[PDB]
Amino acid sequence: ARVKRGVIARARHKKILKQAKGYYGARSRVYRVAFQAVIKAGQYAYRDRRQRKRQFRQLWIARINAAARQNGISYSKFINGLKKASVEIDRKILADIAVFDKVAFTALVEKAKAALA
Amino acid sequence: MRLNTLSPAEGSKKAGKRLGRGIGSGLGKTGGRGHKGQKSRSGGGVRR
Amino acid sequence: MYAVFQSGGKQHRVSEGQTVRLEKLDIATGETVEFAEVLMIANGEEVKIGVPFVDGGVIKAEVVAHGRGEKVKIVKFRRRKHYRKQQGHRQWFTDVKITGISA
Amino acid sequence: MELVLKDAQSALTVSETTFGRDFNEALVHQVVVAYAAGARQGTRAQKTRAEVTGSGKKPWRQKGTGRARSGSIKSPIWRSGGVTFAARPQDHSQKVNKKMYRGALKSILSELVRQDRLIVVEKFSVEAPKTKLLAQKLKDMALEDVLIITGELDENLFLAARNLHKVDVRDATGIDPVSLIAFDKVVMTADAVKQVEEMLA
Amino acid sequence: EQKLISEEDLFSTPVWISQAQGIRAG
RNA sequence: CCCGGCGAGGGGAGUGAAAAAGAACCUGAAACCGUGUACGUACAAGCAGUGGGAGCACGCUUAGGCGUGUGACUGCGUACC
Repeated sequence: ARVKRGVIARARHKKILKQAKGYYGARSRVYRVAFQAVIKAGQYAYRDRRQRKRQFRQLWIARINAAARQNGISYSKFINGLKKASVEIDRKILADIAVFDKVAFTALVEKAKAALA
Repeated sequence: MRLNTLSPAEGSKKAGKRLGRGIGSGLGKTGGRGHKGQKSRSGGGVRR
Repeated sequence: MYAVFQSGGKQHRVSEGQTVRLEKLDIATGETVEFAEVLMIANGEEVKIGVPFVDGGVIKAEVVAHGRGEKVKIVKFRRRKHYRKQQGHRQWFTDVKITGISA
Repeated sequence: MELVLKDAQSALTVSETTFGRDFNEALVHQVVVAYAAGARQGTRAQKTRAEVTGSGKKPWRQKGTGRARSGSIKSPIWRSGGVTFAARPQDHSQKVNKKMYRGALKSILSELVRQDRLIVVEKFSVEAPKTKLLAQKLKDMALEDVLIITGELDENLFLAARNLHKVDVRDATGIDPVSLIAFDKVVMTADAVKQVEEMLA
Repeated sequence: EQKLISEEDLFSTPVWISQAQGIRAG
């Protein structure tokens, strides 16, 4: 029962070189190099699904701050204002509203200003 | 009852080990021997 | 006119005719859902929440599709410790079309 | 416990412990695996590094040359003369308990009855040793893929069946487990039953 | 042809040591 | 029948089911070497990946911010055994 390996080994290597398309030099041509590149791609990919959720919130916060200060209040007080007014609109939605409807956002600044005074 | 409808008693044909065949098997590398020393070697170990 | 509502443990800003992708809802793909907990309604004028949720505010919507998102590969790898894994994931979703914003 | 005769209309009384007992799947399986193992020509070998032709000069030193250390041109890592664990001729046969074999035959035979694959007749023989003669008969009985077991090693019947691929002939003494399974129907003479019965008992 | 095969090749092997130069040296 | 040193090599015709079966002749992988289109790059510094992600080019997204290619900027990031 002699087993020749050529057919199975090609299929296994081809899967890897396929995952490595777009990489530079040997990393998209040479199995040994590609294999290390594809794993590391996976390592980073896992990690940055966690990181992605961090980066977006920092962006929303940063934008609300600018728009809050435009209506004459700091981020820290505006959020506190909304909490004591029991407004629960999150920062994804608030940063969206900060950009596309400045008049609705100003109305949320008053809502949060009334509660805070 | 045909020659392709007969199958073994449950639990009666345990698959047994195949060492040195990679991470997934759980016994790839070293082969359950640990690292180094007399017990790890080819032919290696002490008498009765 | 748009509105804000909660459904997938997350919030969405939507208008009439818009399709929005939510977490899985146990509803057949021709039936109608109502979202009766709405965080904001804005038209010419805009009624926002005080108590969380708008009092008279209801959003009605039609379930259009169930399905799964494109597959993602999970890799774990501990260098020099002869350890690795891989795994697949597809996340469920329901798509709904907003047919009514009731103010 | 009665098996109806095909045409004579004279039912035949048989032991329910032989022809009427439950199917033991694990047991029958074990006897069929061992029969197939018992049929091997365990005939093979390869060459160990001791049996590869060549000499045991070190191809090139324990030190100083830039190459990997070598000892034998017949090392199994080397091109030519590999085969780390070469094969020998070996015996693939397995033991079967007398009782486990008989127990197994009885279970299969009892199933044959239940599945209407066992056919009993008063007589089964042929006139002249012409396969064509048999062929006519088999069509007439509506049989095609069939094992024939007769009372005595009938020769005409034996000769006539040899070129018919879907037909085999057997005396009661020469039966085996896999033949009784390998055909769609099985034909036994009245005499054949009495001999099989005594044998399993 | 055009046999195209003059070479054996049977490539030669040098051995063993021309230079043993130091040093550490002790 | 041509180019061609009365050359090696071609290009034609013809044989041939098929010459990308034509004498380094079944099929005919990658490494490696080539030509052709798309996008990117001469003020920008590093396991060259991944998370964002403007612009351009295709496939209409074949009415709806859809598939692919490429992908400036920026955030996280010291290969394996």
